Amino acid sequence: YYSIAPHSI
Amino acid sequence: GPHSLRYFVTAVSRPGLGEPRFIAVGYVDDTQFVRFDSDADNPRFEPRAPWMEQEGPEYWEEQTQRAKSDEQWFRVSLRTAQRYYNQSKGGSHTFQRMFGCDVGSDWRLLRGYQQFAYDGRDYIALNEDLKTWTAADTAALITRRKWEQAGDAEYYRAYLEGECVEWLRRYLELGNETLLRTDSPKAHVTYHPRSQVDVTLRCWALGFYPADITLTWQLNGEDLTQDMELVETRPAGDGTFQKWAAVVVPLGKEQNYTCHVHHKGLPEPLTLRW
Amino acid sequence: AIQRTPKIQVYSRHPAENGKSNFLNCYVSGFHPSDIEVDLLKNGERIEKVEHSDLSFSKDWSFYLLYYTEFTPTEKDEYACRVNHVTLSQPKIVKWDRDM
Repeated sequence: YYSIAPHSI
Repeated sequence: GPHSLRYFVTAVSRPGLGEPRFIAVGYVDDTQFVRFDSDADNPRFEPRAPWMEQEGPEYWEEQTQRAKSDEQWFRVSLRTAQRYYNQSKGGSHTFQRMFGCDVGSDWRLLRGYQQFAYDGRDYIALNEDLKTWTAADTAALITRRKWEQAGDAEYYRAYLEGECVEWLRRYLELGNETLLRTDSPKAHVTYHPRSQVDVTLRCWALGFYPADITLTWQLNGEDLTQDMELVETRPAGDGTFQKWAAVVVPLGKEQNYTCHVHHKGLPEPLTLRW
Repeated sequence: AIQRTPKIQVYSRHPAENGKSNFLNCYVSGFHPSDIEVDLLKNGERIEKVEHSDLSFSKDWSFYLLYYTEFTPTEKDEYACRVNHVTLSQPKIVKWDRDM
């Protein structure tokens, strides 16, 4: 299941 | 168990050619099962293992939108990284994500992963405590501060303990006919003339799964991992893996060299000679 | 900024027997950046029906790919893999050797 990255670097 | 779920996500900026390339692949142990390719004819999350073709359309729809969201994340992060390091806007750059979870004998979380890389080097990574971050340089310290203030470690930890681990069990049941197997390596030593003074002994390992294996040459107990050629473990293409290790030995002294194979499918490590 | 030279392996899926269909593999691994040219050659000519795995990478972030094609080996047919990468000054041709 793919995981969202909530905030960019 | 144990078992592992991993996603390997890559974005490559292409200035003057168009939007960044974006590709994500999913692995259960050493078996790929899903992919998203921004350069495909119809970019969409799709199965790459036969035991995934029985999922409903809402699985692929939700996974596709998550992948499309992450693609925008990579576009922003690539531009932000370019700015952080004050690099030219005309160069191609790479950003990589590597995340997933390990389950064990009883099928619960051993370790979660949230790793990030810029141009092939460590950038930031979630520590094993699933609470703190390790930044690779001072630019990544900016990122870490920002993610610490927002508490994103709790967002990732909730995924690692929830979705990552529960869906890994579901995958392990859908492909229980193939994923839980353990193929022992078929190993042997071959002989190849080299010169008038020495000869090449090549020790093969074939048809094994999973991919992790150890090949070692020894000369009368003492070990030879300095002097030997050892190629990377390679896929056969049918779901098993191969590897070999070779050593140059003087003529007439082949029987003094032994090859040792360690593998999860091997009750006792094999020791072979020519 | 950093560069990793690809390691190239050419081999068949099953032990080579003349007359029976097989698969010819060219495995490129441990390279960076990801742009790479890989072609399989039959007697020096590019094979068209070549498939390749989806781009993935290892724990050290280095990429790897597997190009493969169906072929029926003979005693005279020469096979090889041609790889070009920014780390290589010119394309590297690795011939298929039944013992490697």
